[PDB]
Amino acid sequence: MKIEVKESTMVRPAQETPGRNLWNSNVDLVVPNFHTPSVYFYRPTGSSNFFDAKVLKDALSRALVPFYPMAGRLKRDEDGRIEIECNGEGVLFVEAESDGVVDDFGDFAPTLELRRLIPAVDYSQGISSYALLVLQVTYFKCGGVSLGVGMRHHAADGFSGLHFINSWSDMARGLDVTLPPFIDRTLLRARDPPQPQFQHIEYQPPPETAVSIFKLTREQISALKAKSKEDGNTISYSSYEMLAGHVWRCACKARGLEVDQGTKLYIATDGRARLRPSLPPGYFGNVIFTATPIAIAGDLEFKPVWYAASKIHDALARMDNDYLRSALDYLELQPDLKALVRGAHTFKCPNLGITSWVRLPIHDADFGWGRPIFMGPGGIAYEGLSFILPSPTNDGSMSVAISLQGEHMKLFQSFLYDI
Amino acid sequence: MKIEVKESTMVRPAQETPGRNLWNSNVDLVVPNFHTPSVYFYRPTGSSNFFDAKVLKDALSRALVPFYPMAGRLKRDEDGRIEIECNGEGVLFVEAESDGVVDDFGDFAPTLELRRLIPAVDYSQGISSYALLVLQVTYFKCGGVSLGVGMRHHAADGFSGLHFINSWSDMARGLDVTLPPFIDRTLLRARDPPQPQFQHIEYQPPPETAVSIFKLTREQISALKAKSKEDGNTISYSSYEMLAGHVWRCACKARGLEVDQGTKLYIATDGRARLRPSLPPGYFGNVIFTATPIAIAGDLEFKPVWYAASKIHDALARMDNDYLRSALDYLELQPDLKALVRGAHTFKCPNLGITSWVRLPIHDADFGWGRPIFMGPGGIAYEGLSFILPSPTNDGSMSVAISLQGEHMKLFQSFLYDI
Repeated sequence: MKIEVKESTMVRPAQETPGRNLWNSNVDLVVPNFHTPSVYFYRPTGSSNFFDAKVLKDALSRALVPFYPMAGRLKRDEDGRIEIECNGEGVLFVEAESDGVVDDFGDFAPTLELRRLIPAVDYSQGISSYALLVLQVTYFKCGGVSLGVGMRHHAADGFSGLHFINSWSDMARGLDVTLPPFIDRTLLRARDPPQPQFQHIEYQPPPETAVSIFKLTREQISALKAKSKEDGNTISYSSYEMLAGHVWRCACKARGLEVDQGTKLYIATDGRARLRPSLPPGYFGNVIFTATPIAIAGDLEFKPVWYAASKIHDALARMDNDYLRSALDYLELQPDLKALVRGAHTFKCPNLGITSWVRLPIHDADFGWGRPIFMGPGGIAYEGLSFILPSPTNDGSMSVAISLQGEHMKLFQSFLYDI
Repeated sequence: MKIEVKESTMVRPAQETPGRNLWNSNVDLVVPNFHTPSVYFYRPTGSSNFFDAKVLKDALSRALVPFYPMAGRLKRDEDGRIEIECNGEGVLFVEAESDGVVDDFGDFAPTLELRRLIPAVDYSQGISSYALLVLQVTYFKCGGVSLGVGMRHHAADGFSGLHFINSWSDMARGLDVTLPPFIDRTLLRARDPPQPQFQHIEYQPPPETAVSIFKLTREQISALKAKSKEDGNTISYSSYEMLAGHVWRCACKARGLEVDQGTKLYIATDGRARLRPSLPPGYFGNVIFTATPIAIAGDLEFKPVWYAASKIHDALARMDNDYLRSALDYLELQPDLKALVRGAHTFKCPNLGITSWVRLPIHDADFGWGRPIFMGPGGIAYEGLSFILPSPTNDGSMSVAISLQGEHMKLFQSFLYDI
């Protein structure tokens, strides 16, 4: 069902904010143009002012005071490096309406259908033209509402963007920001001189699509974790390791790769706790590093799930302060950072990528009318990319959203639920 | 030219040696039946008693006193585990003669031709039948001599077998053993209870042939090491890392693997210095562990040699005391150790294996008539296996002995000398 635009506003900060050219660290620069957009769904409560646009716009405005750089624009320094000009220009807030309803979306799988709930940007007018944040509220025929979110990635990672949405929602409820952002990315300066200690494969470029979401209950996760006993393995891995291993292996098995073929899994990892000393709480920026375990598909399939899990485990444990400092230094010495961005090539078969939203507060956005019944990626831009979502109800379950070739999706599902 | 057997003797220790059932550690058990056999070549000196068989047999006899278990036989304990029965039965010493000459062997490449200089064993009569050590001295028409050596691997690794040959040669010169062997493999007991910390892929079984030797001078090794600067890499690797990387990559490139294909390199590594506390000097046994770096052939080829070198570097640095203790414990928990032996499957294309004799005293065997002009593997049992040899003259050069499919050998050579 078509989606009509009712109203559009460039929401500026509630009062004047200070100016500043906000320096971008190397991990702020090695990101795609835009974050994976996100979508929330809420159910009507009966209340007459359910998601009152005015209440929201004002709330947005007030939130953009402590989070001022979010109202900024991308510009370049003397050296061609990208920085955020804190000019207070603001964020785009769009009011839309649909003749269809919320159940029309079913399982909320991140198909193309969902992109229509986030606004489309003209990222073809120069880098200073467009907003860092676009927000869309869509009003539904059965009283339901979706909030849709697009954030240009140079502004911040998912952890920091969500810090902002959440704080916006607190403000709607007449609260102040519980934890004010700390704004200074120079804490991620490379060392001088830059002296890398590893090779960083994660950053060296290689020289009909279906999308689905599959729920796994608390009991299936638990059964799945228990497979760590198979063939007398004595080492326990976490639920995440086993489930991410299981996803990798199901993808390999369903894609039908040969025994002797290589598969790289790309894993996104939050540096916030790994760094020493650790960042200030509410650090506003990007802090995602990448672990890339590598395997022969023969091994992954023909060994128990715990093998795949063990590769994910090793790769992640390696991501300590030394590795991350080294990766900052590695990036410092590279001639062109945008050359190193992972495109549609990176995840095509036989490779894969997996992001976990499990530790993200994706469900804390209560604007005064309750928590969302779902929050998820609003569209998947590439085949071979998958997301893992905690339960909107804290009932131990988890979903796997993933895009593959449509041919592989039937076997993929078959193998996922073989527990 | 045919090789005729003149005389055969089962050389027992010079006097009575003590009895003992010598326990085998887990790394003593996860070895093939026989070591790669070795061959030495010496030039005539003019002396009338050049390699006098009698002088040698007596010397052997005297050496087998401190190294008594070498004169032993394999037997099994109550549990079916293999141990060495120290019964003094002795070592086979064979005297042969050839109508051909030493130059007939040319570059000394480990072809089938060289197997004929080591005696053939009847390893088809039960495990107590045959000797642990067989030695052959061949006398040549131009006055030259080859010593050929076969050692059943349960007895010891190359480091320990060479400790023995060398000590034998000292004794021929009327010297005693410079460093007496320490005999007790219980220093490599697994922990109780056994608690592995890693998965040990090295030990989990997968579920027309040419042989050549290529010399690389001190200057080519040196040029090759210098390639570590390419594309602004700031990390230096050793000569060994770069040359082993280079060998791996040349093999991949010459075999003509696809971009997306996996290649495992198997690397033999001496645990003697890595363990904490370190073994006693002259430790008599096996102490070889295995590092297995893994790659996509696309990356190896299409990146500079230093990438391949960096994988070998990481894999080797991981081999610390914790990893080795963990690998002992891993083996303790496995139901069948002979199941885990690397066969002809392990090294076939697209995989490879590389052993380095660079730190081995392969040239110290002077029996009173000088050091050998060559020492090397006397035959290569599998395609995909390669050896690296230090210079018989300490002139900085190194050779690469390797077996491949004959088709790949021409390109292999081409790519090896592209420096």
